[PDB]
Amino acid sequence: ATLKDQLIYNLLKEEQTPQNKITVVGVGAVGMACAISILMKDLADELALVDVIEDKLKGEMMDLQHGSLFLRTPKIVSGKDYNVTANSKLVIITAGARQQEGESRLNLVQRNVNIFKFIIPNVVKYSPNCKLLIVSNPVDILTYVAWKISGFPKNRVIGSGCNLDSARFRYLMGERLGVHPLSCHGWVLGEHGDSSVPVWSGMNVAGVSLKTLHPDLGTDKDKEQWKEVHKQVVESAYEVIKLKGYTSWAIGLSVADLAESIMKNLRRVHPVSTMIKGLYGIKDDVFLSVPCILGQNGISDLVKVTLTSEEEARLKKSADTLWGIQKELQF
Amino acid sequence: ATLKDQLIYNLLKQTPQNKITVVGVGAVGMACAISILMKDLADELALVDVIEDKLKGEMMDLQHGSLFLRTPKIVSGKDYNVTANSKLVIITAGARQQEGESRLNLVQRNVNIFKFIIPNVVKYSPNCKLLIVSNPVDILTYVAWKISGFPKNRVIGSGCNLDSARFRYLMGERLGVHPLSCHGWVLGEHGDSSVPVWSGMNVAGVSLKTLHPDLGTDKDKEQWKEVHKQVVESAYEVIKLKGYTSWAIGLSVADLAESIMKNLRRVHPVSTMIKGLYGIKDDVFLSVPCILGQNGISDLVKVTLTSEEEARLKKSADTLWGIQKELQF
Amino acid sequence: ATLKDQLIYNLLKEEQTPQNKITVVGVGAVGMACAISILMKDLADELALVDVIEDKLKGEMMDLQHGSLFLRTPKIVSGKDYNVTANSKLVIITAGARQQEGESRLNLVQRNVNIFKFIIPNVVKYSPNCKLLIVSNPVDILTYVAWKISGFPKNRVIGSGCNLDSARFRYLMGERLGVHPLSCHGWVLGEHGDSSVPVWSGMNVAGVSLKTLHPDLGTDKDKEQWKEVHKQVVESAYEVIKLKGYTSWAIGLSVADLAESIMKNLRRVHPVSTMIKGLYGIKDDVFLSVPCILGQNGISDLVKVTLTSEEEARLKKSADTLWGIQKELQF
Amino acid sequence: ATLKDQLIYNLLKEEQTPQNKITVVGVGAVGMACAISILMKDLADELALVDVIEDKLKGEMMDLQHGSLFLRTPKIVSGKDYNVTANSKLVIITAGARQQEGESRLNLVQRNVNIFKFIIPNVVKYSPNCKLLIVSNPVDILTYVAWKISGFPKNRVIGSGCNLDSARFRYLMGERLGVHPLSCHGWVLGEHGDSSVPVWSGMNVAGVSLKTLHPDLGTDKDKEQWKEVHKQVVESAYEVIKLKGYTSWAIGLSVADLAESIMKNLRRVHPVSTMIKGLYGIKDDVFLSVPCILGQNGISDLVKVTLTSEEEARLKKSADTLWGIQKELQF
Ligand SMILES: NS(=O)(=O)c1ccc(Cc2c(-c3ccc(F)c(F)c3)nn(-c3nc(C(=O)O)cs3)c2O)cc1
Ligand SMILES: NS(=O)(=O)c1ccc(Cc2c(-c3ccc(F)c(F)c3)nn(-c3nc(C(=O)O)cs3)c2O)cc1
Ligand SMILES: NS(=O)(=O)c1ccc(Cc2c(-c3ccc(F)c(F)c3)nn(-c3nc(C(=O)O)cs3)c2O)cc1
Ligand SMILES: NS(=O)(=O)c1ccc(Cc2c(-c3ccc(F)c(F)c3)nn(-c3nc(C(=O)O)cs3)c2O)cc1
Ligand SMILES: NS(=O)(=O)c1ccc(Cc2c(-c3ccc(F)c(F)c3)nn(-c3nc(C(=O)O)cs3)c2O)cc1
Ligand SMILES: NS(=O)(=O)c1ccc(Cc2c(-c3ccc(F)c(F)c3)nn(-c3nc(C(=O)O)cs3)c2O)cc1
Repeated sequence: ATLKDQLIYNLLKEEQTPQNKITVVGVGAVGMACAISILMKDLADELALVDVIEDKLKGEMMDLQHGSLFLRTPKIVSGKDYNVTANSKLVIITAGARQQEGESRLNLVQRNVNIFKFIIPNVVKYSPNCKLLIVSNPVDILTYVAWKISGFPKNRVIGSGCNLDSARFRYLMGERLGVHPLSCHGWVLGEHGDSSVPVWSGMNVAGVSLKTLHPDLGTDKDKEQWKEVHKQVVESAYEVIKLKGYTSWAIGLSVADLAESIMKNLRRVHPVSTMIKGLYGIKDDVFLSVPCILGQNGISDLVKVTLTSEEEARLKKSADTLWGIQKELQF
Repeated sequence: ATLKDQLIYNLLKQTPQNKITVVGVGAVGMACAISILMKDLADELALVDVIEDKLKGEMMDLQHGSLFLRTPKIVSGKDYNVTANSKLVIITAGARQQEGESRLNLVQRNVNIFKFIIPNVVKYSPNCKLLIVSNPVDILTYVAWKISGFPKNRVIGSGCNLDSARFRYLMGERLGVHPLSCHGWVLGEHGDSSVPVWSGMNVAGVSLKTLHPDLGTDKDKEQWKEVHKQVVESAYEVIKLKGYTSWAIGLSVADLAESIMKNLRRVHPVSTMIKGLYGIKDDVFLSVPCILGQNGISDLVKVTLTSEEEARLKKSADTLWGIQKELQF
Repeated sequence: ATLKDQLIYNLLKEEQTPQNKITVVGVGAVGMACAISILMKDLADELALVDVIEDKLKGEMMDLQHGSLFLRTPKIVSGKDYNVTANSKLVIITAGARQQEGESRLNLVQRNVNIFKFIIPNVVKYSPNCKLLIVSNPVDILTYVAWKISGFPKNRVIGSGCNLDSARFRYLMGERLGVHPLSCHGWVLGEHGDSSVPVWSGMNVAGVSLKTLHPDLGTDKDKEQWKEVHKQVVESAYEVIKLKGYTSWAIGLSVADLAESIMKNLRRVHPVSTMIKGLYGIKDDVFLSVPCILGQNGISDLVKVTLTSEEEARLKKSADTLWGIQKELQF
Repeated sequence: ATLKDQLIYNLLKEEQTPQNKITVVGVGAVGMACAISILMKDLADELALVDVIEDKLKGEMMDLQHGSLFLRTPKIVSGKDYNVTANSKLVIITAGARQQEGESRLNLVQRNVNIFKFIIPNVVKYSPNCKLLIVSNPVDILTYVAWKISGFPKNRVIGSGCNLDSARFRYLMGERLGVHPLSCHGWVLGEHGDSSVPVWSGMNVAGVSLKTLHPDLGTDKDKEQWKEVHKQVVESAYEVIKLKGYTSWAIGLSVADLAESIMKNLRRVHPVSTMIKGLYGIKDDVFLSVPCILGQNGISDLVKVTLTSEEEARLKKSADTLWGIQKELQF
């Protein structure tokens, strides 16, 4: 008789798979911010971490494990071998190079496409029925790449896209109006990057159109220069990188927001990277952000946002830029 | 008429009500910050450090996640006026021991840092609770207590709250039980010299020491003493592997902040002025189980200790005082 | 040498005042649904319950106390004496009269005046600086009654108003569209219940106005009968009363959401009943729902919603009717 | 060309089973307290309610649905037909008759057998892999009844047992000591109600045995009368029933805590009713509360608490009494 069997009588001898497992690939600052945010939101019964830097991977895993008393995720594992990711409902990809001070996310394409050619087939091997949530940059291009490599249906390949750009826009609109961002509504669509599109025509508080109240909203003639709010959204990651070297907390919270809608099947609307072929006359297989209904099958529906002619032209410009990159990739 | 004034009619033009300050925006301070934010413990969070670009960037990165949070004001600055009217001020700033440096010299460097920080915290929040997280935490909790002039109930060290959480994690892994249902206390000094109180280790009120009398001894064939060895060594291991520890101490500290801010009167093993107990006759802070709430430490539990356990706490007190009596304030 | 003193060393005895205390007046089904919802949202460090039926009051308190292990509100108190309510940040009133067969609305409101002439001065005595949240019906008139008796400034007297009517609207819109109500936006304003006003222009998903897409929205010429959504907002409450005898759960959750914005100083926008003289075309001291910014000082600001001629006229007709009753009340 | 189709482009027809579904059977006060507590803890992605009182059932469902905006459980359904319960992970049974004037315990139990013969086969048909959590009283005997009728293995038939008795004990110990109940530890085992057994040896704060500190603990000689804490557990419930008519909130919260451990696979330890044959000299098919490890598959393990001879004899006497009733039941 050991202490454990003196103390505990066992009824059930058998291993069951987890019901709500999430994997995070990449344990850099973005991956770990996604991991802690998901842990504190009680979204998973198992969290797996994967990376190729084996000591940092084990250290991050242990540091999370040591906080288990304070969490409700009873199993946290890690390994360089993708077998640790088996049976995941949601696999969040954050691995890859990140942009340095002043560098475009679009400058990361060659490196991160090559990294994805290794990661995605291994994720798909061990969790053939997962949803993929791509966070690595440039996220629109890499969501297309993950879709092409995985062979998944496009509903199950979701880019974090402009969920964060829209959150930043709502934060800045809240600061100008003195209203919590939850009650400030406004969308930034298109590329998660320099060509994103602020949809002035949809901005509102309590269903009151700000453009109807202020017809010059967003234009160069605007005495209040609201276009500067979108400029600040575009420049946000650059400013934060210049100041602290990288960004992590806001994208971790944005990714956890997306994970909550997926894992809890909420059917909330988020601007995420998806194929927009068939909207706005676009015929190319281009991925960028539009508002999507998110739940347990990933993206089940696209919202058809009415755009002004100027907003639509900007969105088509974003799509042209991204498709010019995406069309040249070779698999 | 601005857009704002067309949209919004103003009824009227306050002091922070449930504010927390984190001093130091290294990995520990920011893990404390994110854990406090995702537990909705504060209506205002202030960050302070002296590295101004890093500080502003950390503040901005948190602010950009505001849509996903329920803490409507996040502020920062090198000037301590940003900390005014904090209920709880969490100190994580400090130097790390460098190659070759004596323990006394590292502590003295952190005394010198605290001589800048603590008076400024006290100026702007004279009625706060101070929660010291910086290492070596038991000595730096004494340092903060001396400099602040606060009563001992309002100066708390994070102490062995995390050591105990690690113990309960490791015990749960051995037994196949969640750590919430695995009870055991690690007391005394944080880190190397901590004391596992084997008599208190239990599941469902069943004493493991009574079931297994070799528990905690070297002759134990099951080597349960290895659980405490790993409480000590797993910290070193994380530091070797990833460079530092952050997430578990953030969650531990948010645990403590919850009991204080919500006045819960939960018991935690935190570092408190222990002069009077266990034959200890010096001004030293060690971890014992403390009742935590809105006035800080209001009460503590008098754990019955074996002869050997008591002697370990007294030896620790002697060691800490040996360093403290040499410090230059 | 008591067990307690053997076990516990006391460091100090200092008189504690709660920092985040809430009182609920009335422990009928509505009051208790508000209480359980506030407890399970961790909004208060002390909950006080008050009512005039002493046995029921004590029983409810005891039943909640027995669940303390599962909560993070360490003190729950109750009594018929208002001294238990001292130093509340927020006092929620759910008590008041039941209308009798044959009794005029004026006479019913006068009985509530007489009941509130007891309740409200006792609340004010013990928590002079609280916000008052009136949930008792008829809520818009009773919010006026509480404001008059309390002598509080407008910002600190709030009626729950159309907060639940709007939540019902968003639920019903989400059911039609297959979208979570969080992502379905729409506002019901004016009087709570029968005479409320659905603001069709503000009904939207992702900033897309349903009225713009579908100009017959809200009219009798609408083949999809979207007007029926607001008919159901009005009628679904009668239906719940017919089926189970009363409503409780949804108003409890509604009220807890208002309490969250107030207690956490969020400055979220809610349609609650506020003193609307000088705004929205009205000239009398009446309370109606409009979107209000809620936080630690109660209503600090409100949103000026652009209304159609018909909507404006309905709010004005409501104001005339409320003032017609209020001017005959005896305080 | 419907408004929904103008607004929303559908990608995905298919609809999956809910993945984290809970059913509550019985929509009396206990069942609805369980329902609201499970909803406010975000434990389920679908909640089903079943009862045979069809109007009350529909009313309760609608009242919860109207609070959807404030919840993260996107589907709430109800019906008399058990097809609404399909694919539940957890089925909570609160239905049953109360003991009437002049009624023997045997005949009350038999009336509840007759009720469970309708319920349990229908629950099993539609969720053959669920855990059954029996809350109906007398709970230890009705857990046996559910087990016999369902044919389920003992790990998937759980009685709420002494979980709330123990929570009450910890509340009362916290009141005496001035410590939150979370930091007061102590176990009430055996039969729920009058015959339950306070295990004095395990009562502790911070691992400090109160029995070792205060050897008279739990004896008649105790000057502090700690025995009366257990008497109060046995009677505070009768007291709540006397004062408000029934108990509900504390049950609802304690059942939601059980459900959290099961749905999140936490492997926390709870004192619940489980098949105890083979322990403490018991040789009959009887259910009593012992500390059990709860998770995805129900009860996976039991803690073998060390009992005094007196304590063990009390459990054996309970077992003899329960079997004396059970052996006379007609299935
Ligand atoms: N031979 S091996 O198996 O050791 C191996 C295979 C693949 C890679 C590619 C690779 C990965 C990577 C691969 C898989 C993961 F699961 C993962 F999390 C990350 N990150 N990364 C870089 N990261 C940065 C940064 O600044 O973070 C700059 S380059 C990179 O170049 C490397 C080694
Ligand atoms: N003249 S000044 O205003 O620029 C100024 C005043 C005080 C100090 C002291 C000081 C602080 C410090 C001071 C206040 C804070 F709020 C705070 F968070 C941290 N950190 N630190 C060091 N930290 C490390 C590490 O390894 O992290 C190594 S030295 C240090 O030497 C410096 C400058
Ligand atoms: N009783 S005492 O106050 O004198 C005292 C406490 C702790 C230690 C050792 C010690 C130190 C440390 C490092 C360099 C020094 F110069 C120094 F004085 C102390 N950091 N640290 C950490 N613990 C963690 C964790 O995650 O648990 C991360 S770092 C730890 O356990 C010694 C003495
Ligand atoms: N603008 S006003 O203040 O004049 C006004 C407010 C409300 C009503 C009708 C009314 C009443 C009511 C009850 C007792 C009375 F004596 C009384 F006059 C009215 N209860 N109630 C409810 N609403 C719900 C729900 O769940 O929404 C459950 S009951 C409702 O909609 C009329 C006028
Ligand atoms: N023909 S029918 O469909 O209308 C129908 C079928 C089965 C039953 C059995 C049944 C139920 C019952 C059945 C299923 C549930 F889901 C449920 F929640 C409760 N309660 N109950 C009684 N309850 C009491 C009390 O004193 O409460 C006294 S008899 C009883 O006799 C009835 C009707
Ligand atoms: N071991 S056993 O299964 O035979 C058994 C269980 C329970 C009782 C006493 C008992 C009964 C009860 C007893 C006999 C009946 F015929 C019956 F219908 C109900 N209800 N109840 C309640 N407890 C609460 C609370 O909130 O704790 C509210 S009611 C309670 O404590 C005796 C034996």
